[PDB]
Amino acid sequence: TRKLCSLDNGDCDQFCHEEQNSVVCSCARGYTLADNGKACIPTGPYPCGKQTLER
Amino acid sequence: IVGGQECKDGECPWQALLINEENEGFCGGTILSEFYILTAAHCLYQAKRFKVRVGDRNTEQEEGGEAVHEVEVVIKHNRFTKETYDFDIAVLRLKTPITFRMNVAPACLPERDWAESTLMTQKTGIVSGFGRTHEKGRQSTRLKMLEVPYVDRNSCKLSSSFIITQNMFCAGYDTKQEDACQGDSGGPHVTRFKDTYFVTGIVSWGEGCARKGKYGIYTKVTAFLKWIDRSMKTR
Ligand SMILES: Cc1nc2ccccc2n1Cc1ccc2c(c1)nc(CNc1ccc(C(=N)N)cc1)n2C
Ligand SMILES: [Ca+2]
Repeated sequence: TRKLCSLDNGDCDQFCHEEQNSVVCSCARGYTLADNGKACIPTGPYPCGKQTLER
Repeated sequence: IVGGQECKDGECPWQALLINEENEGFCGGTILSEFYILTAAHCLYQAKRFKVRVGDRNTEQEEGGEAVHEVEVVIKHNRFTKETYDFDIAVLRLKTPITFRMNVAPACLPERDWAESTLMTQKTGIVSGFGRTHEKGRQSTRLKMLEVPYVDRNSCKLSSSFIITQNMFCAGYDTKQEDACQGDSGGPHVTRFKDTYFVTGIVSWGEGCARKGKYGIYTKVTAFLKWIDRSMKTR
């Protein structure tokens, strides 16, 4: 058995949307879903939601 | 912002400012993209015409990085009425694309489901602006921020003398003297999830500022997501 975006957002860096039994993650426009189907890689130099500081 | 902290270098990159003819920042906004700024519909009244300043962190000194943009089109919500303050939302399109740089970056828009849950579920949100610092006081010259806890709808309604519609939500303190204020209207209420920030609401109104027993109320962006997309594709 496997299900629940409640466990811990389904290990998604951002959007989590359970389908059937899997977690199925998504990324905000400007991010690309990592090959692990969980992480969200920033595409541009200044992705949304990120603090543009001396990071 | 009444009794809040100061926004440091690159801490509040999505903050935009609505300056009138005399360059007076009468309201705030949230940077959505190169062209779109999200704001409160009622703010479109305190000026016959205005501009949007971005990268501004201190209204006084011009430390560069500040950039003014002209509004091309103003998409206001057709259901907004001062008699109810419901549907207090409006999207602004600028003639020139906003250049992203230190202290200038958009905020991420979430999805209705996973916002209503996960985001609204969080216990606190971030709000900011160049508005009054004490109610019956000066309007801040430095961009201030403040962590405002999420207030449940029922207590919210019970505290507000006016009807809290489903397109609204309370956030603030009951006793602690911290809360957004006049001049912060249209400003962003973002919510952090892990390391990214998603726009959850915009400063709409409230009864006084940091008023004991009252909370600051915001526009529930969640309810307007599709409208935002509509307006970004232009409609
Ligand atoms: C006069 C009235 N008729 C209403 C009908 C429905 C809901 C509220 C109503 N009000 C009170 C009201 C309505 C709108 C208001 C307001 C006070 N005060 C502001 C100015 N901005 C503002 C923003 C944040 C805060 C705060 N969180 N303390 C306080 C004030 N706006 C933009
Ligand atoms: Ca400045």
